[PDB]
Amino acid sequence: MVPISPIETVPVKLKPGMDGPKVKQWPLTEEKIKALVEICTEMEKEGKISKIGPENPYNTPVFAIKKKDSTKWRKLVDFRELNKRTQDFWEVQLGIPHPAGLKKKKSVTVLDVGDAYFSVPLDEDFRKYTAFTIPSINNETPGIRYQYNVLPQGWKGSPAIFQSSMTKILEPFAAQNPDIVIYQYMDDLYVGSDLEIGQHRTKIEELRQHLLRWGLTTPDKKHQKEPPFLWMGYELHPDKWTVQPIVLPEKDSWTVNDIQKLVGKLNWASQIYPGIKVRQLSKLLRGTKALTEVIPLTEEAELELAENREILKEPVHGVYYDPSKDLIAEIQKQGQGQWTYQIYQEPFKNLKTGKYARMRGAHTNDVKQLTEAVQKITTESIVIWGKTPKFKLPIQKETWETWWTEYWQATWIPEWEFVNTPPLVKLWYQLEKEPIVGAETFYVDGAANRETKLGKAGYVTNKGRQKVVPLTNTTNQKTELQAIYLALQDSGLEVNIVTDSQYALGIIQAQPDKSESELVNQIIEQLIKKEKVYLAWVPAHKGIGGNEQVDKLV
Amino acid sequence: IETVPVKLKPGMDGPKVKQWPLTEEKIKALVEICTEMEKEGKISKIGPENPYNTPVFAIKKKDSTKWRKLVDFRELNKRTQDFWIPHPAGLKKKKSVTVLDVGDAYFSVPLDEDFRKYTAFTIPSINNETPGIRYQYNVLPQGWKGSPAIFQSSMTKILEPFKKQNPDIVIYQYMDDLYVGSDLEIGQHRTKIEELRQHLLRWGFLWMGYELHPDKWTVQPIVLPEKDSWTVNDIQKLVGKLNWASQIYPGIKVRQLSKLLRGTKALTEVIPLTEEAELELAENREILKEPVHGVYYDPSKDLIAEIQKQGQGQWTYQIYQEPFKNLKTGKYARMRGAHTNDVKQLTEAVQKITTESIVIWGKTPKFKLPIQKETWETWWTEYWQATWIPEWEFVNTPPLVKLWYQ
Ligand SMILES: Cc1cc2cc(C#N)ccc2c(C)c1Nc1ncnc(Nc2ccc(C#N)cc2)n1
Ligand SMILES: [Mg+2]
Repeated sequence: MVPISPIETVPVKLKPGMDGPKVKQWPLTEEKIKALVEICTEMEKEGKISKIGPENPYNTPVFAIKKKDSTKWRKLVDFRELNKRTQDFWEVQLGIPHPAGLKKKKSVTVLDVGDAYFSVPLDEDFRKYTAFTIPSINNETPGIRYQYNVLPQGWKGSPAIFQSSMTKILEPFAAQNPDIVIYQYMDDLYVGSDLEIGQHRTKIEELRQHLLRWGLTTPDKKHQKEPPFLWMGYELHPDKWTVQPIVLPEKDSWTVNDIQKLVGKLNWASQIYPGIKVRQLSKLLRGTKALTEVIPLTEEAELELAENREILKEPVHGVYYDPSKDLIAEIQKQGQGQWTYQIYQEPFKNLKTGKYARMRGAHTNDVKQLTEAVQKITTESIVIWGKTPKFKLPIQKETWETWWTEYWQATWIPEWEFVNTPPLVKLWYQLEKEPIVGAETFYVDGAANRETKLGKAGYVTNKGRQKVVPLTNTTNQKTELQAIYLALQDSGLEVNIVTDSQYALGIIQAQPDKSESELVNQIIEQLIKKEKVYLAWVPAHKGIGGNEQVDKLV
Repeated sequence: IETVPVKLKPGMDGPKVKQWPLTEEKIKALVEICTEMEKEGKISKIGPENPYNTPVFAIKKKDSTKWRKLVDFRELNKRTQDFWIPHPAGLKKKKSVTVLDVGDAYFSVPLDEDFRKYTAFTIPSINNETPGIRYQYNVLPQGWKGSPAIFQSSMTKILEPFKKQNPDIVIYQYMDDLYVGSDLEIGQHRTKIEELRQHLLRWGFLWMGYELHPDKWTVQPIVLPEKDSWTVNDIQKLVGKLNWASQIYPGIKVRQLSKLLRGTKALTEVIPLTEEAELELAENREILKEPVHGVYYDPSKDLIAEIQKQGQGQWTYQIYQEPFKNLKTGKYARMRGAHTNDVKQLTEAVQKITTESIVIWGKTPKFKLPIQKETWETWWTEYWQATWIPEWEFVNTPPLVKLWYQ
């Protein structure tokens, strides 16, 4: 007899105010009953479960399932009700590792730890909540009452406790062997290293020996899992990685569900396949909510799908992370609020790729979107590589300085260099800080009746120039914008504009180069064509001449 | 040697806040620190039966090459019970106030067992390749609201001799910070501070100090331009600013000044001031020189701080409780390694304003930052040097009242 260290139990309790499960046992066929009796008998032999007296008031339904029309049955304990009453745990499975942040390994061996699962004891004061009853033949005898002594499969706290205990066991080994890496997934332990294969095999045997200290025996045979590994949608190779084969289906008609699947695959493939666009395909799913509803594909979306098919023509792989080298992220504008980026260390050898779509809003510009993209890539990089990459952006230094030194908000971009690859991000207009000498002064105003929705928009100038335009189906704000639009239309290359609209000023001071509103867009187009524009604000109804509200009060 | 029972608020479970991404340097620092803390019995490893979590990261104090572990107990502090001192109003009237870091002291008092599970935190790994290292506190944690309240009884008896020996020096305590103010000469002030920290070290990094000058804290009144020739634009801006000031000061009139703008004139055209206009403007100045009517502080209300970016490294700010009722106004133009960084400037600004607010009223204000949420949340930790963390929201619409405060 060789003494093995007992595995420390995790103190598990039920949710406060809740009691254990008390679910009736379902009626079974004689066949299923005999099967379950045999199975639970051998399980009791192994020490997984134990017979309990009539005192235990709790019960969990147990079922028998015939495995794919075979000669053997299988036990299935429905722990749903117990899981509803079981406390929350610290799930470490949240946030899986990304392949782009991994380091290349010369050897990656896999060990089976399915037998190590049943060596993890359940908390003694909690076992009574895992009680279940095997129905007796013809219900003429008291049913057989069992309870779990180990972590029950399907139970809420099983994976967390298993992972925590296993980690606590492997910790000193991983600590005293820094030349290897150990990762746990399901019933499998993965060990990787760059050591010579002999030293590597030695390390593996030492790991098994270490696991023997807790009586954990791993199968003494070559595991059926060799590189590459299929993992969480990835293909993991020793020196490279990729996504599992993305197959875009051929269809003459597409439903909502089909488009959702398509955009799903595209989004998943966009992390290694550069240039993947999804806007024209995602904008077809605007307020549908009907998985069977067939939506006609626009030409704009058909073309996008075609381009996507061209990109996914041949397999593309990504390299692993080399901590000794510098990290670089380059960004390009795709238009329609779409952005794409690549993250690499050595040229033409991407660690990963990605994309960014503009947020939902009424107005926006390319500079803001670029900033947001930079922030996203930064956060993702800190997640994956633990540091900020050096950026290559399609924007002049002068442009950025002019932007952030004049922008009303505080904005910042980490260390970056300019890369001359069109379309470049630019400022399309720049309002003056002081009034313009010699330029005509356009006092503008707009006003609309709330009931009849009738309005007027117009201007008066110092040269005597005037205009008042009647409008139907409009609001106060729309008229106020319309006035500015008129002032921009009928003025020279340089113009001063006086408005009392805090709304319009609030929009133009945000400096958009694109908008949902056609009126604002027209205003922008007018702004771009100008040489100098000064926009001044004054309080309304304060007897300020020029502010001719009287031409709008009608 | 004995612990005081601590519980949460009725109907509230412990905090479950996610750990935000940490850089490599900060992770190494936090591991290195928490190792020694575990060796000293300050913290302990926990199992999967503890679902609670509080964000944690690392900083560097004012001019120091040693990392400091900082925990974001903001969620725990608003869920923990209200531990039930009248704020020293003389603290903001002293000539010099040195800030000390007496946080380590808290590590000498054991925390209530049944509460420890709530101070759980996680040191993350890069790319989550290894499981995160989980800890919980055995002693009073830094940054927690309960720590200064519990240690108060000890701190009092600790400072009794120094306080009895110096009845002029005003001492205040907020979180992990000890504000010590006096009217002594700066040298003698520093001697008293060093004497105090040596009085604390003997009593069982407290070597750093942060000197402030509340007497030199200038306030911002509302000022109007003084010109010899006024253009149409000048008068328009004047009328606008006065119209804004009318919401604060009642007697503000702009009628006569507005009479000058009648007729559609060019913005650059100079307009000679009439007598009624000049009189009106004068009266307006006289009104603006007076304090704001009916301005009081309410300890039960929230302090709100608004910040405006004025450009060229200049920022303006206002602390109030009710709209148009400023309890404090100010302006900054600091050059602290942030010549080409707006976010660093804004962060330092937030810290300064918060410090002032702690000195004056005894609690932190709720900030309204002129910055996008993502941008701020991405970078603010890289420039933070305070042991506390205030609350903040974001303003996405450009306020028209920017230039009026400049
Ligand atoms: C985080 C992780 C997940 C795994 C998932 C599987 C699966 N299925 C197998 C092994 C896994 C391993 C060792 C991991 N951990 C880890 N830490 C540092 N570097 C690496 N590099 C690495 C380099 C090539 C390969 C390959 N081929 C795998 C990992 N991996
Ligand atoms: Mg009007």
